[PDB]
Amino acid sequence: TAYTPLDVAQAYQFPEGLDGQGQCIAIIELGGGYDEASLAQYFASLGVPAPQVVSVSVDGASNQPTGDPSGPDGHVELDIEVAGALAPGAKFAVYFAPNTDAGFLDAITTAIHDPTLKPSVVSISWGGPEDSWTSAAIAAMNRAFLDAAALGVTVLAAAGNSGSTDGEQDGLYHVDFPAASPYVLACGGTRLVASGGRIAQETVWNDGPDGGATGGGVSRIFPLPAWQEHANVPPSANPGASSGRGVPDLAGNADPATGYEVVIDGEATVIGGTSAVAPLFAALVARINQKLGKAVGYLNPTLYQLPADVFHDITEGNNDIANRAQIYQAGPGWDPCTGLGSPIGVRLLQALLP
Ligand SMILES: [Ca+2]
Repeated sequence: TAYTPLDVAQAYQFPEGLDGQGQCIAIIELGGGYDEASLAQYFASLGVPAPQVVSVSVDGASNQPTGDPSGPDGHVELDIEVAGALAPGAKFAVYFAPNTDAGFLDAITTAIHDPTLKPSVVSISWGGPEDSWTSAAIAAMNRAFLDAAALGVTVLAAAGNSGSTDGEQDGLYHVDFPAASPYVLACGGTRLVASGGRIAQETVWNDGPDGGATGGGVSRIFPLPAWQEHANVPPSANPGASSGRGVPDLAGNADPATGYEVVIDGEATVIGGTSAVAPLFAALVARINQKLGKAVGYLNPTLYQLPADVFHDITEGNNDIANRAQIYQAGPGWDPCTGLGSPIGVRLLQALLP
């Protein structure tokens, strides 16, 4: 099982007749580059008019594809193919920074403050466990995301591809940063079975430690936000059971087993990860911005007050890949695997309309 990005947007009922025109989506990259030949062939094969793609160098880094499809080129082309396939009217600005937290910070503030490209959306699918970040870098990052919220820019981040432990074996549960930020729309991952625009079934992405699984959990750094106050977020499963910001907010297809068809450095292939969901929803927000005639910005508070039928609730599975305790599990409403669920594009747009 494999989908084009178009088949996925169809299952999530993205609003038709909108392609992101007049909008600029920013995409953060910390390594590799994209092969233009790949994009050219991919977009055409999908029937999509070649989108404008430009690179911006940050802290001396630049677009540098190595040709190795199994390298960071794959991260980069996945970001672009998936989003560019779904908002091809939008201008894509890809910011390349050194693979450091200072570079990542700098690429994000470069994007937000861009006086020329002024992106209205920032797509992020890089990060790490919050404990791997220093308190100072965490604080700089969060000022940035707040700034973003003040400028009407939406910021979206993949919640992780390693389950509730996010890759650590220090025997604790952890969420990823920057999705853990309250000012970031955290994107979880599901397993999607769909066709002709109707989802047949959608469960938690979890293919074990070998296969990867959706990030999700309870932030140990940030306290439960006011707008999450009655979303049924639990305390972390970690002893002490501190309450904290629940991750994620929304979720989309991320299971490589029901994966995305893309072309990485010439080779046809199928990928997944929550890495595909931020750019997928980045394109949804850009289409919605076009319709609105202005950037929607920071959506987290809005999302949590929308009626339930704006989402496809995910209620089965868990995102534990380290033990059999099923920490965390899906269920009715918000859960620490899939958050509010998958959005139903046309209904989110209708709620956002005057
Ligand atoms: Ca749910």
